[PDB]
Amino acid sequence: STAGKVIKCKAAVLWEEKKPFSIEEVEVAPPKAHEVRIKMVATGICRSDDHVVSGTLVTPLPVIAGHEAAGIVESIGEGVTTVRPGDKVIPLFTPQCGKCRVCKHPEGNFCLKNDLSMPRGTMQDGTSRFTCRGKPIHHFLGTSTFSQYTVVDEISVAKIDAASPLEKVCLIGCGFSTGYGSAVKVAKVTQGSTCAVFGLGGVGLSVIMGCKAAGAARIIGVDINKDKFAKAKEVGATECVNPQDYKKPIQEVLTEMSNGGVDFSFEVIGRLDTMVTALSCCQEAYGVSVIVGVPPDSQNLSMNPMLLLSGRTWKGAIFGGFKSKDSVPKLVADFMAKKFALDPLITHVLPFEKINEGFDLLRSGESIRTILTF
Amino acid sequence: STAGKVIKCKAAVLWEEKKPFSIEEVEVAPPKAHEVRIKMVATGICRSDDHVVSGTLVTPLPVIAGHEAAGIVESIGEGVTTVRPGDKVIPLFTPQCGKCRVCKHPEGNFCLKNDLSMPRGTMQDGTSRFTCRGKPIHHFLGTSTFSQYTVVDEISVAKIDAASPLEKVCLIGCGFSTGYGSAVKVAKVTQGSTCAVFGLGGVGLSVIMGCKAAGAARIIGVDINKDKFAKAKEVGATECVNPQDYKKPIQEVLTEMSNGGVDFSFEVIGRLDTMVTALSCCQEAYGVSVIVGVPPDSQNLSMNPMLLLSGRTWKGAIFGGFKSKDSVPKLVADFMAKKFALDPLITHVLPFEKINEGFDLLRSGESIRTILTF
Ligand SMILES: NC(=O)c1ccc[n+]([C@@H]2O[C@H](COP(=O)([O-])OP(=O)(O)OC[C@H]3O[C@@H](n4cnc5c(N)ncnc54)[C@H](O)[C@@H]3O)[C@@H](O)[C@H]2O)c1
Ligand SMILES: NC(=O)c1ccc[n+]([C@@H]2O[C@H](COP(=O)([O-])OP(=O)(O)OC[C@H]3O[C@@H](n4cnc5c(N)ncnc54)[C@H](O)[C@@H]3O)[C@@H](O)[C@H]2O)c1
Ligand SMILES: O=CNC1CCCCC1
Ligand SMILES: O=CNC1CCCCC1
Ligand SMILES: [Zn+2]
Ligand SMILES: [Zn+2]
Ligand SMILES: [Zn+2]
Ligand SMILES: [Zn+2]
Repeated sequence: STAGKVIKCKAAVLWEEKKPFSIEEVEVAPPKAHEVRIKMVATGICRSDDHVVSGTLVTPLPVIAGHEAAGIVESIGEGVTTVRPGDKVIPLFTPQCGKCRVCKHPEGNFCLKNDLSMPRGTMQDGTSRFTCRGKPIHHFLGTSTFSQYTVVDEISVAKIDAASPLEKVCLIGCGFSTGYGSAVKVAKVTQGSTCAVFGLGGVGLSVIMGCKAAGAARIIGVDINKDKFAKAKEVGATECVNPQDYKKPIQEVLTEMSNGGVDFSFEVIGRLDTMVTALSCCQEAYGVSVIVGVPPDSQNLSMNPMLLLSGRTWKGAIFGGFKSKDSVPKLVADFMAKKFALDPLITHVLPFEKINEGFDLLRSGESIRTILTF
Repeated sequence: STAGKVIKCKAAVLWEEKKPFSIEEVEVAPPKAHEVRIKMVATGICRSDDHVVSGTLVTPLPVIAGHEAAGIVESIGEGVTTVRPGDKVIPLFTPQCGKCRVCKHPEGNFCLKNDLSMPRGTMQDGTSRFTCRGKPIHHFLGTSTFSQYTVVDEISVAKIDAASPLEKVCLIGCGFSTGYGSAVKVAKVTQGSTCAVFGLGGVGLSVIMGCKAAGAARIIGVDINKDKFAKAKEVGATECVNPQDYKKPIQEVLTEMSNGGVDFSFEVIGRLDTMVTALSCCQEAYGVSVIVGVPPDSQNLSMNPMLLLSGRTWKGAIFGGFKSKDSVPKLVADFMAKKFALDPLITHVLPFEKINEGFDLLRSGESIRTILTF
């Protein structure tokens, strides 16, 4: 019915930094070769989307943000072979072209066709499928899910299980996977280890889930907001500490608590200082610290290289290290199989039109993941 | 004959920073319980020794420096069980107590009994076995090899093969092991990979040798001293680049040359800037960069965390990651078996008394490793 035609629908447009989203009428062009048009069913509000608003994450404006979602294919452009109209799909903010050096590398996942390193805010072809008030609107990480309908490159979409609950599996599009893979694939948390997770929002709780799934014996949650402690304990945290409660730097407290340094630390906040702190708190000779949090654009951190010379390992990753097209479908299967839970991350559910409200809940500290339904 | 008695001998004393070594008479006390007195046979001049003279590496003065060496046990204190008078031995700058949490860890080697993190310049018991001009002289990393005789803790010495050539195997006490292990044990260089080695001195060439032994396909040597290239090529470098020859920053050059970034990079110099450069030159999604160089005391480097967030891995190690007491004896065995070469590192041989000359050759850029014989 709408196949091959321009669709007029509602989308949350971000016209300027530090402004509420503007729910308005947009024109979504029909999919070109190798492009898939998706009708959104659910989308979660991740801190990265708020980073676009606050200026922490730089991307061309105006833009239709949104990168954590699930929808149904409405139509496909010529040549698409991996999905079909009616399929349940999860847009992939980190593509998987499958032909570049990284996609071919056993451990790489940061596909070279990403729109993260030097954001263009367009489709793979350099153009936009969105128009608003007669003006072209930028895409965001090749996903733009804060719209009733979106247009993505074939390499930026994955077909998932037809019976998966879209209002829950959208978290596999970002939050959950990032968190879980960071612990289980990047850090490679080991059985009996001691972990330190800095930041207890949705990705941190998923980090905690991965550590617990890996057999960690101790999982110390760290947050300056004590209201996050309860849910952290529920998915696995054996202890939670609030840096504001101590008179000494949190890295000393954690070093003493772990009797010389943790085995694995994770920064899941987005601060230069906690990145350095999370590295210091890991054991000087064999500790491993993983940066997950996105810091303010263009800022450098300052650190003493002896932290690394003693033997520490410092690393980071996009989307928990997972090759997107291949793991998204498997993560959904595993979710379907009850291998991990998504419910503990979902604290509020709202209709898409209440997006600003959802951003207010995240900014106020009240929610973990608010899911927006269309 | 000298057992149980104070020995009077010559030693190179460092009385003040940035001053030539003072060849003078010293009194070396007899070894106490669990201590081993060694008659030095040969000692190499490593850049870390020069770091003590220049102030780059801080340690209590006055001191008897030297940590890369080999000698013969003269006598042992009560309770020693791992070595005997007459045994050939190699002093361990990084101890191996075998009882602490790091010693017990499968990947750790930075034993908690080390004198590197908070340098005391003494024996394990907090006292010195050296006297000079009536004053107590500090020990250096529990080794102090720039003396005809030294006293080391039992956990700081390894018994090696009785037929090994001490004027060559002293390099296994520092330079060679450090370099080689960095590539093969810490980076874990893979077959067919591309490597970038910054700094072509003794440790740099041994990093090259480990890359070549791991099967790397390309090994790019980087050095601002073109005279180092030849030797670098002789031990395995496939190409050598001098940053002064290009108009663009060396990390762009190396990223271009590797078509996107090397798999493995190594900083073997001791500069904050090169450390950051070597990390950048490694492929953004799966590159690994290892810091080997020792930078100036207490200085912080500045870096953008996005370098890690795309997927890079950044690490450092002391002594190429090797557990000292277990690996040194095996490393000698392998050298005896011709599994690796030491000759290429040795470019000058001098009698101990010409120590200052040996430091001059190092500082002038003329040598790689000068071996001092007693
Ligand atoms: N690398 C990736 O691929 C990826 C994927 C998703 C999100 N991220 C980044 O991960 C971070 C986490 O995202 P989220 O959605 O879970 O966000 P969030 O805002 O829900 O969680 C952050 C948590 O850190 C806490 N916090 C803030 N300041 C702190 C401080 N000074 N000390 C200790 N705790 C502090 C908060 O109270 C909050 O619970 C963000 O910065 C986001 O952009 C990265
Ligand atoms: N981590 C450890 O356990 C360990 C063990 C031994 C040595 N080290 C350190 O490793 C470093 C290497 O030691 P070495 O004995 O081989 O010393 P070295 O001085 O012989 O070698 C360093 C080399 O780097 C080159 N260089 C200098 N400035 C440069 C620049 N700006 N760019 C590129 N190349 C440059 C020199 O020309 C020189 O050939 C030292 O800093 C030493 O303290 C560490
Ligand atoms: O939120 C999804 N992805 C994040 C990944 C790191 C930079 C900002 C975007
Ligand atoms: O040279 C031998 N060891 C080095 C180890 C790193 C700190 C200074 C000394
Ligand atoms: Zn790719
Ligand atoms: Zn996200
Ligand atoms: Zn050395
Ligand atoms: Zn130990």
